[PDB]
Amino acid sequence: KVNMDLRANLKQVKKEDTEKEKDLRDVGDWRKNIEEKSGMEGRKKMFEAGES
Repeated sequence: KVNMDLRANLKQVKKEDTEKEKDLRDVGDWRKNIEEKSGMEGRKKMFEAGES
């Protein structure tokens, strides 16, 4: 099923951060990770009140 092999090959984790993420069809776990990480983690890192 090369067709798919190619599809998945490309069609995958696609995000540019900054409130712009694209979860492929796989999502499931891939997403769960990013899905969660992204956003929340973005705010944390964006915050981290405290230098060095």
